[PDB]
Formats: sequence, structure tokens, C-alpha cells
Amino acid sequence: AHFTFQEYGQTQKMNLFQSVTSALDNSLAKDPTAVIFGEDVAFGGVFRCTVGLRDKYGKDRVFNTPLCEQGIVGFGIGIAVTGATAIAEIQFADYIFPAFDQIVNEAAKYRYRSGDLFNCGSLTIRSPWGCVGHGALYHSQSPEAFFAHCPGIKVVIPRSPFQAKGLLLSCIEDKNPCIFFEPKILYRAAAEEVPIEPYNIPLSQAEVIQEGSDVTLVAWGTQVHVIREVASMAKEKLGVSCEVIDLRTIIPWDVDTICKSVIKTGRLLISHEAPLTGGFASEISSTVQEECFLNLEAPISRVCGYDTPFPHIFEPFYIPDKWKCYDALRKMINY
Amino acid sequence: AHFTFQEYGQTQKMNLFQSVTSALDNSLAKDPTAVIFGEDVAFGGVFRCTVGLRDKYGKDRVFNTPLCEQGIVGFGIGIAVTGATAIAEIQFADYIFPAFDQIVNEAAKYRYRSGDLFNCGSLTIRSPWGCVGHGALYHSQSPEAFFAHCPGIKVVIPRSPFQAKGLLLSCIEDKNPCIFFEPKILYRAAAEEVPIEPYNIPLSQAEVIQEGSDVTLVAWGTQVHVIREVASMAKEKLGVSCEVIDLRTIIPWDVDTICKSVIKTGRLLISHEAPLTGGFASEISSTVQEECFLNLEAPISRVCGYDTPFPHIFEPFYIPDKWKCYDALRKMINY
Amino acid sequence: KPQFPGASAEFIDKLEFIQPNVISGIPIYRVMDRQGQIINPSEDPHLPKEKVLKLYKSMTLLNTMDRILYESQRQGRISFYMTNYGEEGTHVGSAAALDNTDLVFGQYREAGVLMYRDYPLELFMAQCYGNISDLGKGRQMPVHYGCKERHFVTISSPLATQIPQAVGAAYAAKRANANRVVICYFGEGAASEGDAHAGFNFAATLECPIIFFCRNNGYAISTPTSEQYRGDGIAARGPGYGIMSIRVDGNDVFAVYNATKEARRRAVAENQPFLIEAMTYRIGHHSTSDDSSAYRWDKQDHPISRLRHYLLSQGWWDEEQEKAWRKQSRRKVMEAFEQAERKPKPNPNLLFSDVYQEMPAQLRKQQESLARHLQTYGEHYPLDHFDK
Amino acid sequence: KPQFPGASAEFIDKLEFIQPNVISGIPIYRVMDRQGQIINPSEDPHLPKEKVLKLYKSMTLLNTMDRILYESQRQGRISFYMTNYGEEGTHVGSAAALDNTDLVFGQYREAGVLMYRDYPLELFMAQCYGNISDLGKGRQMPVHYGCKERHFVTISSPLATQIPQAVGAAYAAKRANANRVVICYFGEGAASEGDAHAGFNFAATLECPIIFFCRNNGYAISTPTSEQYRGDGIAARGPGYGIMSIRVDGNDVFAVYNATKEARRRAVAENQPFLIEAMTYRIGHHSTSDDSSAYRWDKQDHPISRLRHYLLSQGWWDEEQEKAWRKQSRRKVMEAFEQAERKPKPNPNLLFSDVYQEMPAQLRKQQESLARHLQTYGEHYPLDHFDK
Ligand SMILES: Cc1ncc(C[n+]2c([C@H](O)CC(C)C)sc(CCOP(=O)(O)OP(=O)(O)O)c2C)c(N)n1
Ligand SMILES: Cc1ncc(C[n+]2c([C@H](O)CC(C)C)sc(CCOP(=O)(O)OP(=O)(O)O)c2C)c(N)n1
Ligand SMILES: [Cl-]
Ligand SMILES: [Cl-]
Ligand SMILES: [Cl-]
Ligand SMILES: [Cl-]
Ligand SMILES: [K+]
Ligand SMILES: [K+]
Ligand SMILES: [K+]
Ligand SMILES: [K+]
Ligand SMILES: [Mn+2]
Ligand SMILES: [Mn+2]
Repeated sequence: AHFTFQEYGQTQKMNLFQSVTSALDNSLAKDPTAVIFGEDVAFGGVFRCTVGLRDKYGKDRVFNTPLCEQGIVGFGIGIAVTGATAIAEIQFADYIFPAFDQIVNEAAKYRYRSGDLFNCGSLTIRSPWGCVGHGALYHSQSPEAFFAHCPGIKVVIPRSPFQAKGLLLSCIEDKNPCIFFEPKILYRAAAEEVPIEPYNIPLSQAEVIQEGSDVTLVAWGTQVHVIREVASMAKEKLGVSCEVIDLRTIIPWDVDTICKSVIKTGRLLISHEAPLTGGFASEISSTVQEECFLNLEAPISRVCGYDTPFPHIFEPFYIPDKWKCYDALRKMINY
Repeated sequence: AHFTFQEYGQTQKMNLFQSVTSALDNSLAKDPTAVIFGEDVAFGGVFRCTVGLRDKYGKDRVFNTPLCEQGIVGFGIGIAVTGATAIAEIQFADYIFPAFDQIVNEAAKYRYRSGDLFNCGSLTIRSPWGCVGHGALYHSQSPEAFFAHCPGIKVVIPRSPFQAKGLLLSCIEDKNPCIFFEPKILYRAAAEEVPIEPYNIPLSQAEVIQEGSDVTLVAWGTQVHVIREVASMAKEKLGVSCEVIDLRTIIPWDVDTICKSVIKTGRLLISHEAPLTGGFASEISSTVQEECFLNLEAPISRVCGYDTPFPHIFEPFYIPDKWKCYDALRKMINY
Repeated sequence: KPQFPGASAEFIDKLEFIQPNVISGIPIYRVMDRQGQIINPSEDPHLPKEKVLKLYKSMTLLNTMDRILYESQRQGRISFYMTNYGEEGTHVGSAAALDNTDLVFGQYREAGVLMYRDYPLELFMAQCYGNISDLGKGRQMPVHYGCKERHFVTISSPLATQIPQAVGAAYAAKRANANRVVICYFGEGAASEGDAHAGFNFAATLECPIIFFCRNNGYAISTPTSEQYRGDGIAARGPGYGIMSIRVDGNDVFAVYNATKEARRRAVAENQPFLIEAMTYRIGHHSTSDDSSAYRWDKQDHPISRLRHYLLSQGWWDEEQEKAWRKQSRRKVMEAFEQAERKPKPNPNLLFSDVYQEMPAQLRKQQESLARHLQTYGEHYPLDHFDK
Repeated sequence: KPQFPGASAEFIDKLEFIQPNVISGIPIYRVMDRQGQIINPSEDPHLPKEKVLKLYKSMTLLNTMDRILYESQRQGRISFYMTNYGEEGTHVGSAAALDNTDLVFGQYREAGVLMYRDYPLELFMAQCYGNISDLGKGRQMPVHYGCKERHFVTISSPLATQIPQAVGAAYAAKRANANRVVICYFGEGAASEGDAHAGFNFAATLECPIIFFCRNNGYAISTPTSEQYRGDGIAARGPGYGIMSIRVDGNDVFAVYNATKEARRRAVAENQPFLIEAMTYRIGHHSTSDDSSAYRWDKQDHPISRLRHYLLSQGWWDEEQEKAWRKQSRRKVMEAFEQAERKPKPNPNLLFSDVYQEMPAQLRKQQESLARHLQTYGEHYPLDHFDK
């Protein structure tokens, strides 16, 4: 494994897929309009995220669609137009593209273009995301930067079971169409205490998970665990204090939390599995440079996937792992 | 108008649509495999770009497809797989999205994923692009940043009739799938001498169209004319010498030319009609900051469209016009 | 017997390809001839006088508005326009067969549905002018109408995207136990889009109370149907998806009405989709950006003419009434037109709201940036035209 | 007579919806019964002994390879696998009816087509292991096969994307005056995708020599066909697009062969698409990631069994031959397997080439960055497994 995974009433140990099911169960229990649909969701889903829900809530509320992503998203938009909560699943993020027109031209623009006479705010699209060791070109992708250039949608990526359930519930209840990307490598690997009852984590809010004073490290999804480890390597090997931040919401993103951190540390390294060019690290880096020019002691580093498609046998060489991140951090500290 | 428009054998005065037709005519004359197809191309196209070509070359080579962009691009990929030149048209860039999966998952990855046993290098997709005064949400868009995050395609945007014909011919002949975006406001407005016979302008090469020493201004398409004017305003009003660069190719982009300029001037302003967040200015700005940290005298400015859909009645307030650019430049000079 | 899960069928012991019936296609349902005479008494809906006069006055009022707004676009007073010439019968015939609260999704060439639902002239014109009375806040190009009060979902330019949306809204209605149908209008060009295949298949497999209404007017901009498809029009695709399908004379208000009325009744009762393909002819240019003589009814087969002949036969209209109405409708349209032209455009601030329900702080920053910009550089902008 | 440009039809004076024939669907063409007996002498293709033995040996060799590679995946030796159980007849029957240079596009469950075209065991295994012999350079997941020499376009995971591509390749072939057909395989799930509607319509309107070959095996992962569509399978959609269509028993090599042979002959001569829906049953799990007992032939209706009974009736096979071949095919598969396991993986440098034909300078920079990285941190990477 390229990574290691490390108030609210009663809790239970839950892995990431189970925390998704818990969020969905809580949602359907409290919102009689809510339905869940997509490919193979009825028998519990190819990642078990919907197990037991059809039995509990009924075949009219948890159901399979024909195999057509553009249909899935257009269908969910139309449910949400009536005011009903629509929780669409896209089987892998790699297969979200056929729905790109329905998401970007339709869902994102629905409220603006009608002057708020109509909306699809009660739509949420959930989709497994990110590398998985052997997914190759079409079961590995991280498409969040494509969506980040689209005003009108929200894009949210959790790093753990606890974070996943609170962020998913926020997406489901948020009055804007949301894409919730679930890091599939974590579905079984990451497990921790998760409240049985519903709770919310705010959207557009980054989380500083470790305070530090020498450099700011920013990532999201599984890559948060990579940078947490990098912070530990940097402390031990270099005597460098790293502030580790999970961005959580891609758009609209928490500019203030990131800039506040960089004003303090003077250095920033951003990492993501997606390709470098056009990746969302470029948006963060530009903005920070604009806001923290006087504080920046070194060029902002982006440690990302290469500008290639996501390979099968070469995955261990492709990903921005802890050594690539550490080496980049070392150099930036030396600057 | 928010803008003013200002070796190779015999030339003729041509507007931008005519220069496109000239490029296409030259291509079909010299390449017997080449075909042009899409919605309404047979009668000459909704912007007249294909007038006369079906008469000259035949109905098997210049033809209408059914109304289906995902079909248009998949069809063109399959022609290009056989080695034949496929010149697909997408009627407005706003309607490229239904083909996003065929472009990103298929065309861009075709050569890589087959180990070069198959390719679609002889595909070119051309599409009108950019604002037009009253196009509103779906006849105004500039989608180049969506495509910039996709390794394996090239994305090219000309600023004039002469540039359009030489860049289009390069795209048509380039051994990679290319998207050529034609700034539709310029179709009739911009007119200048254009060589009758074919010639090429290199891809991935920016053009410094005016040398300057105080600030670097970068744009592409119609926005080049806006920044050219801004350079003139800055010279007259501020005694500021601007280096004006047309990027031309979005990906792979000419990093060297931009960095060389910023090393000299120490200041950079990038402008584009597309929305700020996730726009391609963020990629340029991050990269320049990484490469020119020691030379940068001021934060890099991005003057872009707002993070909204493209409005109808508010267009004059939405676009990054010459005054918005000038004011941003003024402030950056004051920094 | 065959045991395959994918189909229910017998074996055949000889090789026979199934040929399409394109030359002898699905027949075209007609109720009245081109002289407005009822062909088959048993098909006559016997609509009451007031209703038939409303069908007639709605079509001609739309036609009056079309002529004025088309002229306004030619003069550069509005940026764009698309007329409804030749297709007025499909709009009003079908709208009259719907319940008032049935939800409508459209394409762009269905304004008669709104007119039949009493959408004010003032609001049609407010949208085309993008003025302060536009509830769409001037954000979309002209003819992109929407009315929450009249259950008409805001038009958007991307073709066929509303098809699977309409199906989702129909599924939600089923669940709500609505006694409501959704109708989804689209052209024969739009039917080529992948979203049409998605919507048709979802509607059948998810069992939704929806009417798909295809206006087949022979052209998609310059493209004739011979380059659009090769089977027997759109109606012949319905059965392949398991959808009950019919083809009607779209120039015959009563044929459109009858088919729509029966589809509505059955779609709502049975939770099953129906497809209606209305055959017509696009008399106008495609839009104000189109000169249709570049690539190709009015006098011998027009829905309005046919309806007018019908009224005369019942003794429900005459020359005097026609003249008075021609004048009254001109005056009504001209009054709304003049008002629409004198209204200001909305505050430029409205450029930023409704992107999200709330306004993100970073978006508010951009709005503030514009306000500061206009304070300094305002002389360079058309400010005197915009509210506030 | 109706005058509408969009369809060719008569008027009808009574309202009648067209109902789909789903209970009595398009019949299933069969040539031999489950005991391998020819049902109708006039349909017997009388393939020569050597050819029928090649159909048989190709299926069983594929089946042998499937069992071994499925076990290899269970043990974690390869990352992924998908078997072809129950569908071997569709692959070999159809491939045998094609000309050797007809271009094939596929989905992922068509490896028998390659096996019939003599694709080496070594190369099937090279792709699954991503080793140095893989011409795909280890870049795609297992079973994503492609062979330029054998005119089999590299498989990609996104469903149905190859459908409109196959049509474009078929148009290009027409132009080239090829006497070549394109065949495009896909499952009944993939047929729900918008790309299928695009490809079918383009093929008909642009008049392309293509065979669409749909393997209807009852399920798309967990989803039964009752949740996939509501019309009469995929074959009933063909006529709506103007495509000549047939349904065959996909467990009957000879029925598949005959339909494919006649479609090829006519598609090439007439420049017209043909649709073949082969009814089968997916005997295996969907893939190695699937346990199919979570949501639901082998002994009573299997293509291999049926073909074996046929050979016996001609006196073309016996128990002794079956035993010797079982042994020889096991040995051939095990030899390739052992070789495949001992080969190194390709140079990690190959991660960067073929993204574009040339390597952009900025991409070369990334390749250099990796080389420097591995010089310093190489102990932390599986380097001893990779070439160079
Ligand atoms: C996905 C996509 N592709 C292409 C188009 C371009 N187009 C149009 C516009 O942009 C419409 C706006 C002005 C409101 S309309 C149009 C022709 C559609 O023809 P149809 O037969 O469906 O409809 P009709 O004959 O009633 O105009 C096309 C190709 C479009 N709007 N959407
Ligand atoms: C556009 C899209 N959506 C969903 C899928 C997921 N999926 C699959 C994979 O990812 C395949 C890779 C492992 C090679 S296969 C699949 C089921 C396809 O069912 P079909 O009936 O078409 O084919 P078959 O029964 O032969 O498996 C789906 C939903 C997919 N590959 N593409
Ligand atoms: Cl996986
Ligand atoms: Cl335009
Ligand atoms: Cl001015
Ligand atoms: Cl290690
Ligand atoms: K939501
Ligand atoms: K090219
Ligand atoms: K639409
Ligand atoms: K594919
Ligand atoms: Mn039409
Ligand atoms: Mn299947």
C-alpha cells in the first residue's frame, strides 16, 4: 500500500463503504422523497455501498437504471426539478464523462438560467474515484479539475469514513447540485468510529489536521494520508514542522484557510493523483501566489500525477507517492 | 465592439471564415483521404466556413451527419483509425460537451492505450468559440480549460485570418487528435492578407507580437486584440512598455516563450474570456511562478470572465474588457 | 422453446432478416381535411365553442407576436428570435389536451403552449428584451421562456437534454401519486441526440407517466430528414423501446388534441410512456440567423387556415369578427411591445446571483470588484440603460 | 395523400396507437438442436471438416485459457480477468464468417475472435501480465487486447464508445473501395448507452458496410434485461433506424455463422448496416471482481457441448481425440503461462511514450524527473521486476 490510514452520540467502527451506506440510510429515513438509483445499485452496488437499502426502503426508492450515464444524470436532474432528493450513482468516476453535458450545461446552470424559477439543488451524484493499485486507464481517474471549471456545482472528496458520512450528508442536504467523489481504495482499507446518527461536516471548509510552522501541505482524498506521512518523514529526517491540510471541497474551495496557513509558514506544497497540467493544484497555487506574494519564501510546489493516462503495470511509478512528495518538500525547504 | 482587429506567394484579403475555407480547400486538394462532416456543413455551414467545398470535392467528402455530437466525434475517430483525414465540425463549442467522453476517454488515449498499434492522429475537430455580443449561455462558451487537463489531445486557438489558416493546416496535418477553436466574433470582423497556397504555423509555439520591457501580457483568440489595445493604453497613459504574447496553442503550451518574457519583464498579466476558477490562466500562472520566482516583481494577475455562466443582457459587464485589463495592469505596475 | 432471458420469442428454422417498413410507414392520423371538414364523425372531439375559439385566438395571437418580434430582431431591437410558423397547431392542440398543472418540458419552438396557458404578452416580451420584468433576469437569449406558475420548465439551448429530465420529473410524479403527466417536446433533429435514446429507454423501463411529443417539421436547420435518419421517422422508434406510439397530422389541431388527450389519460392511469410524432412543416426560417432559401404549405396546408375553415362551418366566426380580432390582437401585441421597449434592463448585480442558491464569498468578491470597476470606469459602460 | 417530408405514409381516419410485440418477439434463428443435429437441411452450411474442427478447437482452447487465467487472478498473479463462458460460440461462429482482413471492434468478452484469428497464447498472456512482450506496453488492464496484424482494434473499458467509431471506419472503407466490412461487438447493457443510438443512426444514414453484433447474455453485471429495456431486445430496435436485423441462437455456432456470413455478403455489396442479436447466457461471473450468486445453461445448452455432438455425428471426433486434445491444449496453455510469468515488465520509461506520437518537451521533463527520482529513491520501488 502506498498509504496508511490512521461529540455525536453512539459510534461504531465503519469502513468507508459502510459509512456511505450509513449516510444514505440516515438520508432515506429522514427524507421520504429521497431515492437512490444507477447501475447495479439494487443488489447493493459493485462496492457494497447500497447493501440492504432496497430491502429497507423499497424498490421504488432504491433501483437500477439502464446502462446510460447521460440518462442517469438527466433523470436525476428531472427528479430534483420536482423538489425530490435524487441521489444518483455513477459506477466509476472514469465513466462520468458521458454525463458531462448534463452536468456542466444543465445541472450547473439550471438555477441561474431560469432566474431561480427552477433548480436541481436536491441532486447529488456519488461516484468511486482515484487510484486502486491496478485500475489502469478507466478504473483509476480523478476528474475533479474538469468539474472545478464549472460554476454552479459543488465538488466534494472525503479522506476517511467519519469525514465521508458527514460530508455526504451535507452534499445530500445542500441546495445545489453536488458531486461526491468516494476514494475507492479506502472503501475497505480505512475504518474508524462513525456516529450512527446523522451529523454534518460543512462544505467549502478545509480542515487543518496537523498544525505546523515551516511549510503548508495541501491534498484531498487518499493523498491526505500520503502528506500526513510526508509531514512525519519531514519532522524526523529534516526537523521540519509541516501544517497538513485536507481541502475536502474542491469547489467552492476554502481560500481563507489555505492563505491563512501560508501567511504563517511561507511555503506551500500541493499534491494530487490527477495529472499536473490543468489539475486543481494550479488553481490553488495561482490564488495563493496572488494573495500571499509578500509571505511566500519559495516557489509553490505541485507534486501530481504525470501528464499521461493512468497506467496499469506502471502505477507504482505514476502516483505522487510519499517519496516524490518528500523529495519535492526537501528541495523547497532548501530553496 | 469590445475589440478592434488590426514570404508565402500570392495573397488575398480574407476574413476569418474565408481563411478557414481556404485551409479546408487546400487540405482536400492535397489529401484525397480527407473528409469534412458535421451538422449543416453540406450547404456551407451556419458560419459559411464550408461554402463551395461539397460542389468542388463531392458529396462523399463534404457531408451532413445526424444531429448527435457524440456520434460526430466517435465517427471521426473511426475514420482516423483507418488512416484517413477526418475533419469533424462541432457547431458551437458550447455543444462539444456531449462528445466529452469520446474526446477525453477515447481520442486522447487511443495511441497510448494500444501501445501505438492504433491511433486517431488524423482527426481534427473544429468548432466556433468565444463570445459574440449576445450569444448568452450556450453560444458564447470558451471550453479550452476543460480540455487542457487531458493528455493526448492538442488544443489550438488562432487570433486572425492569417493565423487561422496556418494553424488549422498544422492541426489537420499533425499526427495527434486536435481541437481547433475558431473565435466566431472574428468570422466576419477580422480581415487581412492570407496566402492562397498552403503554409503552416507551428503548434505549441507562442508568438510575441509586440516587444516590451516592463510587463508581459498573455492571451489567445480575440482577447489578444484586447491586450494589444491595453498595451497601447499603458504606453500612452502610464509610460509602461508591454510585451504582448499570443499563446496560440493551449496544450501542449509554449512554457519557454512565456518564461523567457517574464524573466525579462518581471511581471505577468494573463487574460481570457473563460471563467477565472479552473481557467487556463491558472496553469500558466502556477508554472511561471515555479520557473520565474526569482524574477517576479509582483503577483501574477489573471483578468478573466467571472465564475458565472455566460449571460445574455449582461455581456458588456461580464467580459474581461480593455478597461478591466488596464486597471489590473495599473495596480500591478503600482505594486 | 427458447429459454433465453433477453427476449420472449419462438425459434425459426430459416434465415430471414427483418426489413424496416419505411415506404409504407406508420399512417398519419387526421380528423379534419384541409377545408376544415370532419372526416369521421366518430373521431370528432366536439370541443365546445369557447375552447375552439381559444385554440384559434391563441394561434393567431402567437402569429401576430411572431411577426412583430421577428421585425424587431431585423431592426436590432432584440438580439435574436425564432418564429413558430406552420407549427401553431401542434402547440395549441396538445396544450389544450393537458391538465393545467401537467408539467411541460420543451425545446424552443413551443411558445403556443405558454400562450394557451395565458402567459402574458408582457412576459414573452420581457424575456426577449431581457428587461427588469423578466423573471429569468435577462440571463438567457430570447425565446428561452419558463414559467413556474404555468408549469413550463425554462427552455435551454442544448438540444434533447430535457428528454431524460422530463422522464425523471415523471418518475417523481408517479411516486408523489400526482395524477399528473409530464410532456416533453422536441424536434426530429433533436431526436438524433443520445439523450433521446436515454429518455425513451428510461421512461419504458422505469414505467413513467410521460408523453414524448416530437414535432417533425422536415428540417433541422439546413438538414433534411433524409440526412437525419433512415427508418420511418421518429414514431417507428417507439415500439423498439416498448413505447406506445402514434403519428398525427400536426397541421390538424383536432388530430393533435385527440392523440394528446388519449395519451395523457392512459399515461397517467397506466404509468407508461406514449410517443406522439406530429408531422408538420417549418414554414419560417430556422431563426433570425438563418436564410432558409439557401437550402430549399403556407397556402395549401396551414393549421391556422384549417382551423379558421372549421369555425366558419359551425357558424362560429365570420369576416367581421376576423377583422376586429386582427385589430385587437395587433393592438394588444403593440402595447406589450412598447412597454417592453421602455423598461430598463436589470441591475448588473444580477449577473452574480443564482449561480448557487447562496452566493459563495469568492463570487461576492467578484461582484464587489465589478462595483468598484464601474465606479471608476462607468462612463465606458451602457449604465443608463440598466436599473439602479 | 400526405405530403410531409419527414415520413412516407398514408392517412388514417381513426386513432390507433402502435403497440410493441414483446411477448411474441422476433424469432430466434437456430440451425442445430442441443443434441448437435441439423434441423433443416437447406440451412446447413456444410462447413468442411478442418474448419469445423478449428471452430471446436478454438472454443476449447479459449475455455482452457479462461480456467487457467481465472485461477491466476484468484491467486493474485494477474490483477484482473474476465471469462467467456457460455459465449464461445458467438465468438468463433461469427469470426469464421468474416474475411481475415475485416476490421473488428469489440467490448471485452470476444477473445474467441482473436483465438480464431490465431492470436498467440503468448500475446494473450503478455497483455494480462503486462510483460515486455505486450505490444500494448503493459498500459491497460488485463483482457484489453488489440492486434494490428489481425485487424482487431484495441479494446477499451468505456462501454459502447467503439460503436460510432466502427461506423466511421466502415465509412472510410466504403470510400477506399475496400470490399471490407467492419464488425462491432457489444453487450445488451452497452446497447443502452447513447453511443449505440449514435452509431446505429449514422450507419444507416451514411450507408456504411458494418455488422453490429450484440451478445445478449441476459445480464449486465447484476442487472437483468428486465431492468435494461422494455422492448423486444436489441434486434427490435434495428428496423426503427432502417437497419436489417436478425436474432440468432448464440449457442449455435452454425446459426451465428450463417447470419454473419449473409450479413457480411450483403453489407459489403449494398453498403448497408446489419444488426445481429445473438441470444446466449453469461455462464461465468461478470469478472473476477464479481460474485454472481449475489443476484441469480452450463449442462443443457452450452455452445461447446452442442458443437462436440455435431462432430461425433459426422464421425469427426471421438473420446480418444477429445482426451489427447484436452492434454495438448492444457500443455500449450501452461507453456505460455510459465513463459508469461518469467518475463520482466517493460521499462518504466514506457509510461511516458505514445501519449502523443512525439514526446512534448514538458512530458520529457517529467520522464527525466522520474529517472532522477529512481536514482535516489530506487530501493523503494519494485525495480527488479522491470526491464532495464
Ligand atoms: C447539442 C446541440 N447541438 C447543436 C445545436 C445547434 N442547433 C440549434 C440552436 O443552437 C438552438 C438555439 C439557437 C436555441 S437548433 C438546431 C436544429 C434543431 O432541429 P430540430 O429539428 O430538433 O428542431 P426545429 O426544426 O424545430 O428547429 C441546432 C443544430 C444545439 N442547440 N444543441
Ligand atoms: C460507460 C461505462 N459505464 C459503466 C461501465 C462499468 N461496467 C463494466 C466495466 O467497467 C468493464 C471493465 C472491467 C472492462 S462492464 C459493465 C456491464 C456491461 O454489460 P453488457 O451486457 O454490455 O456486457 P456483458 O454482459 O458481456 O459483461 C459495466 C456496467 C463501463 N465500463 N463503461
Ligand atoms: Cl476497482
Ligand atoms: Cl452566433
Ligand atoms: Cl471606450
Ligand atoms: Cl517505503
Ligand atoms: K445537493
Ligand atoms: K490531427
Ligand atoms: K434543452
Ligand atoms: K469500448
Ligand atoms: Mn426539425
Ligand atoms: Mn450482458
